[PDB]
Formats: sequence, structure tokens, C-alpha cells
Amino acid sequence: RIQETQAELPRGSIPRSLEVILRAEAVESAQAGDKCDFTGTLIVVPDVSKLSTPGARAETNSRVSGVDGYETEGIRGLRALGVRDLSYRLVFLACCVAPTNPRFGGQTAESIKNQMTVKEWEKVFEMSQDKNLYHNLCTSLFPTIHGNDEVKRGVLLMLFGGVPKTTGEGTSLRGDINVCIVGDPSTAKSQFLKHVEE
Amino acid sequence: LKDYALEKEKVKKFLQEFYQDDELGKKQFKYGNQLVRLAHREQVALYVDLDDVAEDDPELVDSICENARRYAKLFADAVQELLPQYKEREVVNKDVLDVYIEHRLMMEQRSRDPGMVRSPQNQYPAELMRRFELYFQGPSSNKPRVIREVRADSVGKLVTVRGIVTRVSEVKPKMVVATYTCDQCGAETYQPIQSPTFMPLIMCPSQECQTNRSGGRLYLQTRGSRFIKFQEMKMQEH
Ligand SMILES: Nc1ncnc2c1ncn2[C@@H]1O[C@H](COP(=O)(O)OP(=O)(O)O)[C@@H](O)[C@H]1O
Ligand SMILES: [Mg+2]
Ligand SMILES: [Zn+2]
Repeated sequence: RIQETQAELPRGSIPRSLEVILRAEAVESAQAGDKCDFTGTLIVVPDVSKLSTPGARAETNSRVSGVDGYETEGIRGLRALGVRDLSYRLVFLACCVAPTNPRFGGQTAESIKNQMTVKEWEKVFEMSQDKNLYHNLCTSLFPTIHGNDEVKRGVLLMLFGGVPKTTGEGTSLRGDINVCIVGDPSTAKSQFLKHVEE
Repeated sequence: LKDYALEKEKVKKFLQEFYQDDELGKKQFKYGNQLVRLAHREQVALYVDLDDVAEDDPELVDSICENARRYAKLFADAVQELLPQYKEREVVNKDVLDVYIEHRLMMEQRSRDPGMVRSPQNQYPAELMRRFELYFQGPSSNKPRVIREVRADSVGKLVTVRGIVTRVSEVKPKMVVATYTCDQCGAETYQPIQSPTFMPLIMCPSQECQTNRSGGRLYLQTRGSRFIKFQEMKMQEH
């Protein structure tokens, strides 16, 4: 089940939802919450919809008629003529799925490196070798927020995270950090949240 | 167990020769004038006063109260048969149903063949050509009942009750006589409705289709069909 992206929404409308069918080799490529481009063919699949009102029906053109005692009427008549409702729902038969905005042009560090393109890996290596990368990343993430250098640093370290561990006894030592901003009204708390979300 | 032809003649006599001084001491033949207006199609509902009926024939009022639906139909048929002899000018075709009625009557006259005996299923249902309704104004003698006291002994009886309206639905179209048109013969089938529901017809019974032994499927039409404003309310005990 996929739904309309936020950008495409008209005014005062719920995001339209439809189901896409992934056949062989595309069967576990789309995951919940991801933004994905599906390429395929819009199709119609028959559905037994609980429409209270009669609509379109399909019946044979053969001009049969029931004899006395077997009058082709009522349920018997419908079953004899083969009357069947024609109700359809639009479904998408996606022959392929790709990420809408791929992270790499091409899950360990080596695998990510290979997935990266030559230019992308060169840029990543340059940033890694760049001293002052801390302040650079802070400014890039929050260029439009003045001050709050400590808050920006904390949010950056949150985005990076620590190393979760599991003790010999099985206790799962938390590895990711949580950050809470408490402050006076109109102090960019919601803005920090929106920056991180975007 | 009574002769309904005689009862019909009695109700016809009442409707045709009843009079009162409702207008400043002027004998005006109340129900005659109402019949005139009904024929002219300037009036839809006709309210027969059982007080007026009892003014001459109390036992007829008793029979009506004991079996109202039957006598409602008898009065309706009497008015139907009486309208032509009170008609004085041409109806202005108030609505689409009037257009349909005039078309059907015209083509029936066209294909009349007066002497030929027609199958009973080969005529227009009476309710399909009414354009009027007949109701009873309960007699003053009948004391109003109580919703709790109106029980099986009153089934089919003309009871008068009083109460508070706790609810009423909105006027809906309830089908009285379904109409169907065939894809082979160009003849109209009709299905009067008495049950709360119905099963739409599949095959056409027209003489032409039966002769040709064609498939003769027919389609339900909201155009030629007849509807009536329908409301469902709930009255409550005082
Ligand atoms: N220090 C700041 N730097 C940049 N913009 C700010 C700053 N403080 C407030 N604003 C602006 O004021 C508004 C209030 O921010 P908001 O996130 O709503 O604060 P709060 O979380 O208290 O509601 C935002 O539109 C934000 O852009
Ligand atoms: Mg806020
Ligand atoms: Zn037919």
C-alpha cells in the first residue's frame, strides 16, 4: 500500500492511497515509509464491492428463456443468464521499483564505499579529512539558526549516534543518544525538530 | 362477505349526491366539486368524511371501520370511474407522469380493438393511472384510542390515535408501480409493488416476445415507473 506524497496533495484533501503489485524479483524492494518510484502499468482488478445500488452487469447474449416451472426469473434467472456485476478498482502492477532520490549513484563500510560513486567517495573522503568538519557540519545542517551552537552540536551527535552493545548476560547497552530541548516560547525548538526531520 | 359491486354503487351514490351548506348556506355538492377538481388535476388528495358518510349510511361507516383498506380501494375505484363524467376541459399535463398517462391512454385507444377480449395481465394497473389519493377523515363517534390499547384486534381497522412525533424521516421516493421496457418488443411491462421490497423482472411477458420466443430481457425504468412521496414517522404516547 502506497499513498500520495506530501507535495502532490491538493488543498484540503487526504493523500490518495493505492496498492501496487510487485511480481518476481521486485517482491521485497519497497519497504514501509520509504519514498519510492514505481514503474509499471495501471490495471483494474475485479472486486466484489458492497454497492447497495445496481450498476454494470455482464450477461450472455444467447436469447434463452425459461419454460413454465423453470421461469428464468429471480435468483434462478440470474444464475441461468450468468449475470455478474462488473465492479473494478484501480491497482498498479509495478514492473520495477527504485528509490525516488537515491543516496548513491552506484551494509558494511566497504559495501557502502562500493555503492558510492567515485566522485561521491572522493567528496566523502575530503570531508572526513577536513579538519573543522564539526563546525562545518553544524553550519550546513542549521545555517538559518543563529546561536545555539551547543544545541546544533548535540543534534549532530544525535544524528551520528554511538555504538550499541549487548553484554555477555544479554543486557542491551543503548548506543543511540536522545536529546530534549526545553525553552521559552519561540526559541527554535520546533525549528530544530523540523530541520532534523527534513 | 358482501357484494363489493353493490358497495361500489353505494359509495358512488354518496359521492355523487352528497351535499352540505359549508359555504354560507349554499348546497354545493362538496364531493362533486372535489371530483371536478380531481378530474381537472387541480387537486391530488381527497379526504372523505366518515361523518358525512354516516349522515346517511351509518352501517357503511361501520363496514369501512371494520375493513378500511378494502373500502379505501372501493372509494378509490369509484372516484376513478367517476372522474371522466365530471371532466369538463383538458388537463394541462402538469408533469412527466401526466405526459406518460396521456401517451399510454392515447396508444391504448389507438390499438383498442374494442371487441377483442384482453388478457387480465394485458392492461394498465389502476394505481398506475391515478394521479390522486383518497383518505378517510375518521368519524367523530370513534373515540381516539391509545397506542398501547391499539392491538391485534384492531388490525385492518381504521383507528385514530393521538401522540407526540418523536421522529420523522425525510420525504423519499417509494416505488408504487415499477415499469420496464424490453430490448426486443418495445412493449412496457409493469410490476405493482405491495411488499416492502421486490425482485426486478428479467424476462419480458409481452405477447410479441412470447410469440417470437426471443430472449426479451427488459430493463427497469425510473421514467415510466410511478413513485409517491414516502415518510416514516414515530408517534409517541402523551
Ligand atoms: N535563534 C534563532 N535563530 C533563527 N530563527 C529563530 C531563532 N529564534 C526564533 N527564530 C524564529 O522564530 C520562530 C519560532 O521558532 P519555534 O521553533 O516556533 O520556537 P518554539 O519551539 O519555542 O515554538 C521560528 O520561525 C524561527 O525561525
Ligand atoms: Mg514549538
Ligand atoms: Zn419484450
